[PDB]
This record gives sequence, structure tokens and C-alpha cells, in this order.
Amino acid sequence: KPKLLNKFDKTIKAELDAAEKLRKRGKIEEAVNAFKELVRKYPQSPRARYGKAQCEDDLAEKRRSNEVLRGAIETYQEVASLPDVPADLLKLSLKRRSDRQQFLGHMRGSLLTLQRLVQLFPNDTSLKNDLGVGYLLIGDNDNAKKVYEEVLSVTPNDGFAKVHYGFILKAQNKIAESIPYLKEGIESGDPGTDDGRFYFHLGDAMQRVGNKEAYKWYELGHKRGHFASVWQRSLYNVNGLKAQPWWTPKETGYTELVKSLERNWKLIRDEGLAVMDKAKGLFLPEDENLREKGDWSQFTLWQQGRRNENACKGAPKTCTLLEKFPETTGCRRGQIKYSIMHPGTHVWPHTGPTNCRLRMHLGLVIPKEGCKIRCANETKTWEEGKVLIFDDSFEHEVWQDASSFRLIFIVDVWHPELTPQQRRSLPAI
Amino acid sequence: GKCKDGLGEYTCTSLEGF
Ligand SMILES: O=C(O)c1ccnc(C(=O)O)c1
Ligand SMILES: [Br-]
Ligand SMILES: [Mn+2]
Repeated sequence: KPKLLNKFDKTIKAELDAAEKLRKRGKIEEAVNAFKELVRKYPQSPRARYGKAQCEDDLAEKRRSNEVLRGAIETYQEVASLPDVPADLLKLSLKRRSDRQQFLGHMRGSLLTLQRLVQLFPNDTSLKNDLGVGYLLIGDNDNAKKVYEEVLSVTPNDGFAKVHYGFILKAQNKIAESIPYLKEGIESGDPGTDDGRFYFHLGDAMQRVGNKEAYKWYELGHKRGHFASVWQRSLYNVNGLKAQPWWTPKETGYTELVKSLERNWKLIRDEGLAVMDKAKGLFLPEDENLREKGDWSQFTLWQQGRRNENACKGAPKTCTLLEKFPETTGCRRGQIKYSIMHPGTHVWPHTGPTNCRLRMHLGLVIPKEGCKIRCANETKTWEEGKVLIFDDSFEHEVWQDASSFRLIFIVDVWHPELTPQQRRSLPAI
Repeated sequence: GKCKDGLGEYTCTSLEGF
């Protein structure tokens, strides 16, 4: 189907085929040398250069080496620099370059390739969609939005562009506007639309507008293997981990951590209050669009398993106390932070990103009435000097209707059933 | 842009390599 041979490459098809057959049989080492031989003999051959790249690519797989793949990335570029490159081969080479750049984490470099691909092929809609993804990976939602707007004006029915346009709208807090795009995009069934992210966000957007159809989408996402359950909708999961909304200290096995938090809770409180009084700028407003209303700020001591040295200046005894517990200071998928919430605050129902952590809440300043937290179908309250534990990968909701501020201390721990190797290898969140 | 409490970002992990 795809024609990858220009006029000259057709005259050396036997040599090119002989080398390609070696690569297909997994004889990577022999195939690399064969294509290198063809590159020296035919330095202008696009197919010879592409074969060298593909062989380097397959070598990285067998070797599991980044550096081998990085070499293939340059060779894929070399193909596009050669003269008289067939269009199918040109697209295949630069697309695989982008895909491998993103695989390695080179998102900025993948963008340039994707911009070049769109310039070379202005009528290819799928490449524009791929360019939009390139923008979303570096955090450039403004440019990603334009790309999908450009696609939708030419192809209004493209489901991939729809879910991504809807996703961008929802991230911009345009909840009502995002629903038709997310819903029509998933319903389209186009490749790429069956993604847990769009199920997760479509149901959330519906909950925020009072649409009772939200949980139908949660059930469908669960039915298509994106969600472990209707109530537990995290997307970065290690399958098989015990899943329950609420945990007791015994069940977690972190009894020594809990004891230390409850026995020393007053010093933890006092250092938080001192920061409130004399260094309030260390408390930063929640910035994930999780509030319907109210005031909610957090003072973070650890994130992604990394201590914030300057932040710990404000709570030195607390940070020293926590250094003894690597189950939380080493939790690269959690944080340690003070959380202050004021009256008139409601936090939308929401789910955390991962099932690999449990959340400990130590009450520090808890008004008598007005403060409560629901996880799954069960609502509970904080207590000063006491620890609550819940799995925030389950839907949970919070209210603050007291007459003064509520201060808690939040300590994330690895899911107890995670092995040491898993705790060291899992990418940080 | 990190996923602390929610799933607002397009990708929450920043993986690099094998
Ligand atoms: O600090 C809070 O009140 C709060 C609200 C919603 N979620 C969490 C959490 O720890 O996940 C904490
Ligand atoms: Br400061
Ligand atoms: Mn939460």
C-alpha cells in the first residue's frame, strides 16, 4: 500500500529487500550492518537510511537503551533531509521520530517535528490532531485549542478533535460547553476517543451542572476497563491493590506514623498557626479547579517525595518528626502539607490520580460544627489530634460551613501492599 | 502543572526512557 521507493531505490530493491528481511527475522545486529553498508554505498537512498533507523529502533527495544533510540531519532531526521524522498516514507519517518521523542520524554523536540509534519502535509487531519497532543504534553493548552478548532472547522465530525477540544474546555472551567464535545467525541468511536480521561472528565462536568446522567458514563468507563469501579476512578493504577474508601491505622500497618502524628499533634498545629500568622504567603490557594466556592489554601512540605527546604523553615520540628517515616517522605505519588479551609467552601466531588497512595488527615483546628468529608457513600468528620485515613482514588467531597477556619495536616503514604521495588520504580505523580 | 488532588492535566506522569 505505502510506496517507499523513489526512482533510484527501485534499482537497488534487491539489496534493500535482502537487508529488510534480516531485520524482520530479528537478526538486528546483521540488519544494522547491512543497512549501514547500503548507506555508505548509496548515501542518498531514503529507503537505505530508513532501514538503518528502523534497525536502530528495534535495537533499542532489544537492548532497552535510551541512547540507541536517541541515535535512531537522528537517523529518522536524516531520512527527511535526503533528496527525492517519497511522501509516504517522509511521513512514516518523521511520525516515528515524534512518537519516539515523546516516548523518551523529549516533548519540546517532538513538537518541532509535529509542526514540520503539518507544514509538509497541510491536508492531513490526523497530523494536526497529533500536533494538538504535542501541545498538550508541554502544557500549552492555548495552542492546542487553536489546533483542534482548526481541525473542527474543516472536519466538524472528527471525534478525536472533539474529545480533546472538550477536555481543553473543561480544564478552562467551561463546564457546560465541554459536555457536548466530550460526549459526542466518545460516542463517535473514532480511534483515540476510548480513553479513561474523557470518561472521567465528562462525568465530572455533568456532576457540576446537576446532570444525573454522569454516573452512566462512569459505569460505561468501568465497563470498558478504564475505572476499577464506579466509585474508584483513578487512572494511574497498580491493579490488585486492596480498594476501600476508609482505612483504620491497623489496616494500613503504619501504626507508628499515626502514633507520632497523634502524640505530637499540638506542635504540628502550632507550627502551622505560626506560618498562618507570620508567613501566610507560604499557604497557596488550591489551583486545580476543585472548588465550587470558598477559600482553600495549602502549605506543602513534601511533594513527589522531595522535601521543600524553604517550606520546612516554617515547620522545622514537624519536618524533623516526619524524616523518621520514609513511607510518607518517600511517597513520590503523594504530598505532605497543611490544608486550611474557611467557611462557605464546597469542594466538588472528585477523585485523585492514583490508587497507589492513602491519605492521612490529622485534625489541628476543627470547629465544632460545619466541617465534614464524604468518601464514597460515607461521611465523616475530623477531630483535633486524631487521624482519618481514606483512599482518595475513591470519589470524595468536602464542605466547610462553620464560623471559623479549619486546619488539618495531610500526610500521604504508599499503599501498604506496594512492594519496595514498586515504591522505587513507579513514576512520580 | 502537576496532579496533586485531581486529574486536571492531560498527563500526570513525566516519564523518560525505558
Ligand atoms: O483539605 C481538605 O479539606 C481536602 C479537600 C478535598 N480533598 C482532600 C484530600 O486530601 O484529597 C483534602
Ligand atoms: Br518564604
Ligand atoms: Mn481530594
